[PDB]
Amino acid sequence: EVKLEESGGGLVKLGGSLKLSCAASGFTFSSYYMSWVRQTPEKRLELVAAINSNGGSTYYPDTVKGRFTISRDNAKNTLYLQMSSLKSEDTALYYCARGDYYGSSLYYYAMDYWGQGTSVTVSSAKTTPPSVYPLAPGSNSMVTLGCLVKGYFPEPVTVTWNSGSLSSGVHTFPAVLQSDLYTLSSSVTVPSSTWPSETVTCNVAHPASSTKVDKKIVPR
Amino acid sequence: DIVLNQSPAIMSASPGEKVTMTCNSSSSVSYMHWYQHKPGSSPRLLIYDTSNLASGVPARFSGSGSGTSYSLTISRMEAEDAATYYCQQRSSYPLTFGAGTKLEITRADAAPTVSIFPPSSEQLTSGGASVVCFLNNFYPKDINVKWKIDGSERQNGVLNSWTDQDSKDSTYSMSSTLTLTKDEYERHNSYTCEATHKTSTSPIVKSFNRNEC
Ligand SMILES: CC(C)(c1cc(I)c(O)c(I)c1)c1cc(I)c(O)c(I)c1
Repeated sequence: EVKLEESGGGLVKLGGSLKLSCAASGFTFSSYYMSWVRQTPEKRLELVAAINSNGGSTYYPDTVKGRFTISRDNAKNTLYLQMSSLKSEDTALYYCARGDYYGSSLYYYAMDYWGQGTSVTVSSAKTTPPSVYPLAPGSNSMVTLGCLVKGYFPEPVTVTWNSGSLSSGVHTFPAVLQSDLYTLSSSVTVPSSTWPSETVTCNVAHPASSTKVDKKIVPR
Repeated sequence: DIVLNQSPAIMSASPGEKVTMTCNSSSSVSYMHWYQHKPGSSPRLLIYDTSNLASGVPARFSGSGSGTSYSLTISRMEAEDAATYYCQQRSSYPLTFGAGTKLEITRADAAPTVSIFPPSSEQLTSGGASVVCFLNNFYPKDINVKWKIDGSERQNGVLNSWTDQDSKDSTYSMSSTLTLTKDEYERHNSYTCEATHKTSTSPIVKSFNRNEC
């Protein structure tokens, strides 16, 4: 059983700096080539850096070489990736996968085990707490409701209906970025007998701004 | 930098159907890799060295190709294989990945369920007004939604958003939000939402008025 866990991602302004981490578990960490791979918002994969067994040789693409530093601590089973002079194209989900074994008789240059990744955003936009708006029909046995989470930054954002007790019929649409602000919406479908005869609440949470709002869907 | 063009960008396949996706390179490469990426999970090594399957991979996946053209083949498609596949070259540094091919599941056509919502009283206090119109559960993905204010159409101020193919029914849900100003909202009466889909030759119309309720 193997495990890879990242940590350290967040929001930084243009030119800032960050230091990520990679928790190795379930294998001899001092025997494999470790590297970092990111995923641009447009769903593109790019190698950012790689390191060998010990802290010897390292590799950095030209698009990153000169400002990212990839170190490792075999004694502590940890992989690091210093990030400095972060530009806009640096925003992405950074992974840390495992490379070839130290002695494989021949290298494959493939990454067989990845991680869940740590999101990193590089922007001069100011953290804006979102505004939650209830979506109710204005005057079918099924009724659709929803709440509007407009104007917030940065990602991510979470939403649940009736404290997670409403899994079916829920739809959380990916946010849209326009003018340095995100906007998300989520709909829920329930039987007409349950609303407005009962209470349907929308649970929104914004870790970035550290805000959490509960909103009911009153008729009319 | 070695450009790896994956074609096509998106494509659908039905269970039991044969799926073949290519990945051509601008320069000759010695070998080619393949990874499977699914939302909610991390990337997964699928094929290494052209035609070598990784550990615990069903035999339906097969790799081929040499020179400047590598192909990934799936004997018979299944819902378990609906994801995005990336190819990686291993002949020159840095190691580059292709654009990616998105594979969706093909199911029976489904009509969308439209629902329009007027702006809430909370947003009208801040000088803003957003009209939302949901289109839930339909197939295929492509669908056109149109807005109308007092009959006239509006194309500026709309923000659409689709959802990844659902794992249960394998349908697509799409949202549309038309944002305006409080003054401009309180300046008209009829707010309509039209939905034109493959299963809907004529548009599904949902609307409301400010002079009701
Ligand atoms: C990025 C690359 C190609 C590499 C790493 C180091 I450090 C170098 O000094 C050189 I030149 C090249 C590499 C990535 C992976 I992933 C591996 O498993 C192996 I072996 C090498």
